[PDB]
Parts: sequence; C-alpha cells; structure tokens
Amino acid sequence: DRATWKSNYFLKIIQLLDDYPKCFIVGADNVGSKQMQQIRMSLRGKAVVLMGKNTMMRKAIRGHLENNPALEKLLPHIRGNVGFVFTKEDLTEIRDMLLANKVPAAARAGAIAPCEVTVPAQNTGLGPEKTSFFQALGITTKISRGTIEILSDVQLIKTGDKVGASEATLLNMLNISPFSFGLVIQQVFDNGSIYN
Amino acid sequence: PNEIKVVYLRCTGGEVGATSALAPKIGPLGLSPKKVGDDIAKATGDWKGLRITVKLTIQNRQAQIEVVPSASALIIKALKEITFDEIVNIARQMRHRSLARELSGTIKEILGTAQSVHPHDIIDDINSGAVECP
Amino acid sequence: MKTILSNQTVDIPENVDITLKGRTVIVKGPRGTLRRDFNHINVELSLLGKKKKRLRVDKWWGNRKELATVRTICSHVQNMIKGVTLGFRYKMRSVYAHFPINVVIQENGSLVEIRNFLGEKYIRRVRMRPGVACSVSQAQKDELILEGNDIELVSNSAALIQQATTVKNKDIRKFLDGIYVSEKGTVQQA
Amino acid sequence: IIEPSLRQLAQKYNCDKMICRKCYARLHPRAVNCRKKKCGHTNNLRPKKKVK
RNA sequence: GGACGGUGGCCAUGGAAGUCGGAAUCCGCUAAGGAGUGUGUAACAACUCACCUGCCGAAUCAACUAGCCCUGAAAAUGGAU
Ligand SMILES: [Mg+2]
Ligand SMILES: [Mg+2]
Ligand SMILES: [Zn+2]
Repeated sequence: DRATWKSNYFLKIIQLLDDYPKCFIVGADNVGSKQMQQIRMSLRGKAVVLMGKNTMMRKAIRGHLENNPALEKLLPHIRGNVGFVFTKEDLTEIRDMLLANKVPAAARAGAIAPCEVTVPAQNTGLGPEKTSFFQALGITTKISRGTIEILSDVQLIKTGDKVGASEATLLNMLNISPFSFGLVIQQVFDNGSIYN
Repeated sequence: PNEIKVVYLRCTGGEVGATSALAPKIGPLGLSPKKVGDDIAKATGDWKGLRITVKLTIQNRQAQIEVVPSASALIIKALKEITFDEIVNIARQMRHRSLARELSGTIKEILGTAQSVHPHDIIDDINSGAVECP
Repeated sequence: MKTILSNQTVDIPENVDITLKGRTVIVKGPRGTLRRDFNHINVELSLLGKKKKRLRVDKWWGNRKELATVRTICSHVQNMIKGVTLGFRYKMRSVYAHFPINVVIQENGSLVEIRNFLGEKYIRRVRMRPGVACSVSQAQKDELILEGNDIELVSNSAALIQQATTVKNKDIRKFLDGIYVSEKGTVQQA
Repeated sequence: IIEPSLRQLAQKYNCDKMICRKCYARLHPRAVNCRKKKCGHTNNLRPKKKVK
C-alpha cells in the first residue's frame, strides 16, 4: 500500500511537472483543512495546487531531471512547509487572487502573533452574562442598555507573544478581526527563472 | 440582523411532538416562535421527510419557513417505505453538490454506498452516467 | 557486551577556561569558578587543543551502566560552563487562594522566611545553599528569584523552598497553595 | 481565588501525575513503569484522579 | 501544524452531533483524516489519539523467549550457606 502510494505519487508529480511549465513555490503557514478545501475549489477551475512531502518533491525533481534541464536550481531552495502551484496563467493574475482570497483566521490558542491588534471602545452587543472573562483579564465593563460596554481603551496584545486561553476565547466571542495568515508565495519558477 | 436571528438547526421530525420535543428548550434562545412557532413549523415539516429530518428554519418575525438539506440517508429513507438507480441519480440534482468534488461521479459514488444501510458492486465496477449531470 | 570505546566531546567557549586535576574539573569563567570532581566514575578526561578547547570524556571497555555515565559527565561539565558564563536563575511563584504568602528575604538573600502559608502562625525559615542568593522580584507581585552559579545548588535551594510550603492532612488537589518553581533560565540572557 | 496559569503551575506538581496501582507511588505523568522496588517496577499505572 | 465536506451520516432521542448504545466503513480534497482510540461538555463547544506534513539528519521499533537478580515472600527466646 505505502510503496504503491509513493510510486503513484512519483508518477503524478512527474506528469504534472511535465504538463505544466509554470509553477510558483508557495509556503504554507498554520492553515486549516477548511482553507485547503476553499483554495482547492477556488483554484481548481484554472490551475492546480500541490502540497505534499518535501522529500518526495526533491526526489521527484532530482532523480527524473534528465527529461528537461534548468530545474536543479530549485533544489537548494525547496525547504520548509512549501509546495507548488502549477498554472498556465501569469504571475500577476495568480498573485493578486491568491493574496486576496485570504481567510481571516482567528486567534487559536498557542499560536504566535507577529501582527498587532488592539480592541477599541465599543459596545459588545452580547448579553451581560459574559463579564467573567473581562474581569479575569482585568477589563472594566459596566451595564448599559442590557449590553456590555468597553469604557476605556486597553492594551490587548503585543507583537511576538504567546496568546493565553482567556485572550483566545475573548477574541473568539468578540466577533472581531484578529491577526490572520494564509498560503503565501515564496518565489516563482517560469521555465527556469527565480523572482519574488 | 433584525435584532434576532434563527441560524440554529433542528433535529426533529416525523411525529409532531411539540411539548415532547425540545423546541420549547430552544425557545428561550429567541423567544419569538414558542409553541405557536414550533407547531406551525411542524405543520410544514410533517413530511420531507418522515424521519429525524435535520432542517433549517428562517424567521419572518411572525412565522417560520423551513428548508430541509438534501441529506443522503434522509432522502433515501423518505424514498423507502433492487437497484433504483434513477431515483438516486435524480435525487442529487437539487442538493448543494459540493462534496469536495472533482467530477459528477463522486456524488453518486458517495450515495451508492450511503445506501448500504449489496450496493457495492456498482461502486466496484461502475461504467454509467459519469458525465450525466453536467 | 563490553564496548571498546565510548567517547563524547564538549566544546568550551572562548571566555571560559577549564583545568583538569585528574578527574577534578575546574571551570573558571566571567561569573566565578565551579570545581567538581568525578572520581566516582572511571573515565578519562582530556583537553584537546590550544585553539578551540575541546574536552573529551572517554570510557574504555564499559558495559551499559557505565556507558550511561559519559553523557552524564558531559552534561555536568556543560552545566558548569553555563553557570560560570551566564549563571542560573530559577523563578518561583507563590500561589494562594485566601491567605497571601508573605516572603521576607533575610541577610544577603541567604535566608527565606515564609510567614502566612495557609494562614498558620508557624514561620518557615529556609536557608539557601552557599553561593545561592534569593530575592523578591520587582516585576511580579508574587515571585522569588534564586540566582547562582551551581545549577544543583540553585535547584536544591528552590526544592527546599517548594517543599517547605507543603499542605498536610488536606486534599492537595484542592489546596494548591504553595511556592512552585515557575521557570528555569539564566542570568544576562547571553 | 487562583488565576488559571498559576493554577496550572500548581497542578503540574500536585495533580498531573501517575499513580501505581500496586504501591500508590506518585510518578511523573509520562511514567510507564513504577520506580519503586516493592511493587517490582510494575507497569500497572493509572492517572491521578481529578477533582472534577 | 492540518485531523475535513456532505454529515449536527441512519435506528436508537428528552442532548447525545464521532465517542450511554445496533448495524454497517461511502465517496472526494488530497498531505491525511476513523462518518472515530480516549478526556469531557446537560448538550454545544474545546482538547487528544491513528493519519499525514514541517524542523531534525542515522539507524530504529515491536512482540515473544530464558539465564542471573528483584517483587510476589507474614510468627512468635537471639541465631545460623
Ligand atoms: Mg480531611
Ligand atoms: Mg528470592
Ligand atoms: Zn509501584
């Protein structure tokens, strides 16, 4: 089973790289299976995306390189959680749509947040039975029209710090836009060419 | 959102139930339907199907309309009271039909063995209606 | 089975030097000097070069139990290097439900008094090991900082503090009060 | 009252542990065999029961 | 890190939504995912596993088997290779 799986995978990779001459190597950050399905549906119309084992990738593009030259210069660059998107379209048309269809990922517990966000002073809009998280975090909230109101601006998160469980559940219930990330292009490959 | 929304699903069907059903337990979430709401929801939800009938409702602030997603087992148990290939071929036309698909045959392959509750020889060697739907 | 040779090499940074007197290792760095003998283990210690200061630990014809000691010696020497270069700092937090735990640091950080652990009138006097200094952190409200050069001495002092505040005759899964080692790190962060 | 991170720190030493079924020894949470001779280093271990 | 869509799969129902139970084990995305090995939530939810992937760059894992040793192994006057 495993050997047949790997052999079929090798055949798929070699036929795909022979069929499609233009491919962008793209890094995968902390992305979900729902995002994978969404990207698959949104991209399967015009191009294809490939995201598997890096050892498989290097072995396929190295051992069977004899069919076409000008390929070994990808080898010292394919590292990390990366894959290949194969397209017959052009760089701008792929890049703008792939940079636009970024799902707003939430604040998962245990995830680093290089970006910075800050909650403003606005009504929560939820019932006044969730003051426990605010009081545990140290947030001054008072009753107003049967809703919870943030009377003062407070520092929520800084850059490059761990997110606690209380902060994560607060950002989950707040229904706001937290720091988000997705599938980001590392570099390109158009018939033997490396750019941004 | 009109100060209240009815996104929540239900898992009741067949018998009317009403008081025996958990609809009064959902009730305090919105306070709008109550008994005069769940009775009139069940009035249109008596059939399609006659089973548990997981379905969504939409509120017009006075009355509720009900839409039943085309669940495979739900619709096949509604159909049931043999191959019957054509009814399962046509039952998937009006569904969401996403199923992480890549071809039309995936949906019928899914439902052929969703009917296994043998409908597996077709799954093994099927050679009909691959591009029938598109 | 007797393995012919089991060796392991520890690199020594440039700012710290190591002198061998038989199986006694003397590690002198910017923060002090740590001296420790390994005469209870029959290994061979050698300093290799005048350039990068490798220290090799060799065991000849050792069975499994005494092959286990080579990496133990190497890790001890690495801890000595770490202590004399960056030092060891253990941060402890005092957690309590009702009675705050009052900690008073007596002369030069060598004595720790715990006053109101679980509201009892007993006073816990815990004496730190020599070379270990305790202090009350200025960044956190309930935090002790134990700093020293010897990791075993610092951690033993932290264990003494932790074991002094032990809840007895109660459900310890409910009475979580006490002083616990929150983190272990270095001084100077270099 | 104890805030959750300090509660987790206390529970790391007080609750998150293994218990030998034969000799009731308190073992580290990743233990597979008991460390004590009187039970014969048995591998009959259970989690320490929670207050929940 | 992902551990999905149909599907909060069917018959059990007062919630059992993958895990109080009875049957069967589908398909596709593929890097994988059990229409579920466990924790648990009234129930949702939130976790974990088997399954794959990333970093890591050389060997590793499992089930048995039998030698010595240990546990099993408690008695009365102080004592017997
Ligand atoms: Mg008691
Ligand atoms: Mg014996
Ligand atoms: Zn034991």
